[PDB]
Amino acid sequence: HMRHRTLSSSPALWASIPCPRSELRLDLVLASGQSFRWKEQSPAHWSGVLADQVWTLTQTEDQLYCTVYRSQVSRPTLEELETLHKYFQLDVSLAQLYSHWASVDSHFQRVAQKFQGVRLLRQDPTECLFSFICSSNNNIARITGMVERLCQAFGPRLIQLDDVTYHGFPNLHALAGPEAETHLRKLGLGYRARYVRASAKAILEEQGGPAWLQQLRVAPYEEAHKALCTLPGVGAKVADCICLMALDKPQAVPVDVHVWQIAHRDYGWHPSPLANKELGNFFRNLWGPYAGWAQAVLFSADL
Ligand SMILES: CC1(C)CC(NC(=O)c2csc3cncn23)C1
Ligand code: NI
Repeated sequence: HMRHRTLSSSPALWASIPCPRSELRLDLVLASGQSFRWKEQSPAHWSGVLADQVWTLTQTEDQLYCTVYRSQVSRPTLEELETLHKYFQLDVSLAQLYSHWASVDSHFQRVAQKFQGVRLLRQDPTECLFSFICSSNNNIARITGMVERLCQAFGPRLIQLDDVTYHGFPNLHALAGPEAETHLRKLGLGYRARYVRASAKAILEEQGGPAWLQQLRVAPYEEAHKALCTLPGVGAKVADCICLMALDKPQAVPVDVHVWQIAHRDYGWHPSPLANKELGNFFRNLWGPYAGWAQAVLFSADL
């Protein structure tokens, strides 16, 4: 009986954040393989869960409109609005980064002209870690399915809008239980079910809980990366995604075969674990300390 809001349907329940579409394009960020929890439930309107709350987001050329579902219905609070400002990292100027990258990279300049407003979300470490464990040998639509079924089966029910039931991301204890792997295989995760259960268990038992991920957020990149790579199902590529996307390491550059292809084809680059590391160093040396943000532009431009 509760329905997803549109800007038309519910004018009184939207706040706005001044946001040029050069600083953020929702449609190039929210289903571009960073977060797997946003869906365009009606045209130009993106709905998904942030913490214990559902949001719907839409934008004009100059304004980002948001509405939150929790309580009697009301507009987002200043605090809730600050959460969203932090999630999109809107303190950082994307126009200024784009021009700094273009100054040393003509390929980026060409490719970025049509793909403005591609920025990096600042994601919850737990959600990001388990989402990217599920991302091995996978595509966006299937990862999206696995994450949603995982949240339904293990996370707290938040609300229903139209036919969509929203759940919070599970805690580690929920993912670490004795039937968790078997249940996750029923939900279609395959071998990734093992890594989910075992990484939840590892963080709880060997690292002291989720405070450990917050510690990695403040630790230096190389230390964070090394620490993540001790987890089941987390190798260099996945660790770099998490570094970039959840641990505030903007220089982290995830290297897979697709980045090799681009580097070789579009940059003329020529040199395994060692060469993958060398390629990440190449892009840091070229673009600087926000190299992973630059790569996100190219990734989201290639989609
Ligand atoms: C396995 C996937 C479909 C999900 C993964 N996402 C990315 O690799 C990515 C999104 S933005 C960025 C910057 N560097 C890597 N990425 C591909
Ligand atoms: Ni060649």
